[PDB]
Amino acid sequence: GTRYAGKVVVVTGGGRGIGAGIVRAFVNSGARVVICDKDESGGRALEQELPGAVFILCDVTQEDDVKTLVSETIRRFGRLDCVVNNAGHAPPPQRPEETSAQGFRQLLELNLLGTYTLTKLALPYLRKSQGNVINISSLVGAIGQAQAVPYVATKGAVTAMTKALALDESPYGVRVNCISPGNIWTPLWEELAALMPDPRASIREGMLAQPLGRMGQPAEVGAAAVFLASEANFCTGIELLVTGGAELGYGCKAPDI
Ligand SMILES: NC(=O)c1ccc[n+]([C@@H]2O[C@H](COP(=O)([O-])OP(=O)(O)OC[C@H]3O[C@@H](n4cnc5c(N)ncnc54)[C@H](O)[C@@H]3O)[C@@H](O)[C@H]2O)c1
Repeated sequence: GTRYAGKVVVVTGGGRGIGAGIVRAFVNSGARVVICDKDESGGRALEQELPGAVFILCDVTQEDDVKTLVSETIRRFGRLDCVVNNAGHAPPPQRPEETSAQGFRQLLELNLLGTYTLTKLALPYLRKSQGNVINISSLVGAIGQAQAVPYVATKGAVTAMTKALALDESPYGVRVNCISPGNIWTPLWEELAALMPDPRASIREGMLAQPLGRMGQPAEVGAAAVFLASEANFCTGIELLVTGGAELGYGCKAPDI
């Protein structure tokens, strides 16, 4: 591919799931991709598989890891055009009274402050390249979700932070956008479903939450990311929904008393 040829892209959480879909899409578009992930399994295999992708073991919650991620990307490839902040975690369902401030703080560290830290360290280089930031948020930041108060709050923060940073970096020509996936079939989805009483039913429910009648694929999030990096040159501060229409219309969510 040539749509994003000569460009260098960092994808956090890139070893599996949505992240690996985004890595593949960018490689297919002609870019060099640095896969950042805290687990070795998936990311190392992806580096062997894809000419054009390399793996760096990095925990975005560790500032030293992130500093090294950026410095190694520049040392090895000479530029930085796009950061995709995909690293994140969705805990299992929790009733509000079962959450804790400390668990909430830890989830903020992963889902919000890791995105903040890498973006900050990358922006001097993105300014030089007129590059861009893509944050992976979630539809539930916009419309809520039951049994996930901390998770929703973190994604509401990521989406808002995208718009604020877009304002700040617009004079420097650096675009900042987010993607808000709905239900995407991934290893996180399959694991969360396995903890449920009937996993088959939970997956069936997840497919029917979308008018399209299926869950989405990592490749579809990847295509949205490549669009935002390579062809969305008048888009900044937008929230690109990749949800199969989940937010549309009335549904089962629960005569006037
Ligand atoms: N799957 C969905 O339906 C869905 C929906 C909306 C938003 N999202 C978001 O998409 C992103 C990816 O989710 P997924 O479903 O592919 O998850 P996943 O668990 O299948 O993959 C996430 C990847 O990130 C890595 N990771 C986790 N913590 C990390 C850290 N501290 N540093 C670096 N890498 C780390 C994991 O090792 C893993 O490879 C997350 O931000 C998630 O909140 C997912």
